[PDB]
Amino acid sequence: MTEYKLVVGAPGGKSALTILIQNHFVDEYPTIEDYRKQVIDGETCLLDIDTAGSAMDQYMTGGFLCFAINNTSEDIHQYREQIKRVKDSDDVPMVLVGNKCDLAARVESRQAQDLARSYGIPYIETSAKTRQGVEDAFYTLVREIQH
Amino acid sequence: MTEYKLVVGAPGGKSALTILIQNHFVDEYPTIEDYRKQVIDGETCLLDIDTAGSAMDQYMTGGFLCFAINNTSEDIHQYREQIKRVKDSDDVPMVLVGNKCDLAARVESRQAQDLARSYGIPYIETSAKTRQGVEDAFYTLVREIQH
Ligand SMILES: C[C@@H](OP(=O)(O)OP(=O)(O)OP(=O)(O)OC[C@H]1O[C@@H](n2cnc3c(=O)[nH]c(N)nc32)[C@H](O)[C@@H]1O)c1ccccc1[N+](=O)[O-]
Ligand SMILES: C[C@@H](OP(=O)(O)OP(=O)(O)OP(=O)(O)OC[C@H]1O[C@@H](n2cnc3c(=O)[nH]c(N)nc32)[C@H](O)[C@@H]1O)c1ccccc1[N+](=O)[O-]
Ligand SMILES: [Mg+2]
Ligand SMILES: [Mg+2]
Repeated sequence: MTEYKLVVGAPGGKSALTILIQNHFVDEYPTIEDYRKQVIDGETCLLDIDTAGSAMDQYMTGGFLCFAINNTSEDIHQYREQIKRVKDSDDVPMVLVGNKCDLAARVESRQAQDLARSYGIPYIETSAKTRQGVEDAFYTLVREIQH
Repeated sequence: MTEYKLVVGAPGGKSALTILIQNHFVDEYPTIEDYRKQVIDGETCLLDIDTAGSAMDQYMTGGFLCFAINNTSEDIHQYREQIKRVKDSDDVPMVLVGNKCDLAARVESRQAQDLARSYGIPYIETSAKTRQGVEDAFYTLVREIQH
């Protein structure tokens, strides 16, 4: 079976979201080679999923998941350009995820969606406490991988 | 505010899915100009949504939602080509939805995803009884409208 190998960004909830496999919210503190899960729109697939926040180029075999909106975590741009180095390609399947859209004092969503447009990818807001958007990420990245 | 004007296909649950606005399942029998709803990934939008199953060209102002998998409802192809006549365009924001993926004796999902690829759009399976996929449709069509 097809292997949906897809988590990246700055330091500050990349884990929590992936913690889809665990259906529960970590407020706790593992972040290095860290998941597998057995359908999406009726196609039966496995996933290989979490990076921490130099050369470990090594791992980006990869779709990319790639900030949490109370933090103007500029840093996405960086990630995205390091992958265009290794991957060597101006299009690689990918989702811009704004996490922690639950919280009050926050990044106004437009900003992002206009960068999103400027890379030409998904932009999906998301929240591992409330679940709101957890899987919306993952599952639109798969469907990408038309690629 | 931006107006997310998006339901189409053959006769045989286009309504039920739209019935997002009503969060409940119709097994009952209205199908002609039939919804509005006030966020998606943190962008605050309204929707204007249901067609029945000649010239009423009139309505496809439109994103297109466009079969229910126990019915080999061939008919998507037709829809999709009538819109490339009116809309005049080989790319128009759009989601291929396989509805009623709940049911037992069913269209094998691959088939579709390979047509999907062959048009270059989303293909999302979906189910208004179980909710599974209701909003997955709607909300990925919006994000399309990068267009
Ligand atoms: C070491 C490095 O760790 P890191 O691995 O770079 O950090 P992660 O990106 O994995 O982030 P993690 O999933 O550990 O969650 C971080 C914190 O934000 C909270 N959080 C995550 N998602 C949400 C959400 O949607 N809502 C809310 N309200 N909070 C959320 C978590 O519960 C947690 O307290 C790291 C670097 C800098 C700062 C922290 C940090 N860390 O791991 O704590
Ligand atoms: C007149 C024309 O009507 P139509 O408007 O072309 O038909 P719709 O596409 O709007 O279809 P509708 O939403 O009315 O649902 C049709 C039937 O399939 C069921 N259904 C819809 N979604 C699901 C689902 O995900 N799961 C299950 N198990 N069943 C589902 C409904 O509960 C209902 O009994 C029409 C044409 C032909 C046949 C029927 C038909 N009709 O309206 O009944
Ligand atoms: Mg971590
Ligand atoms: Mg109807």
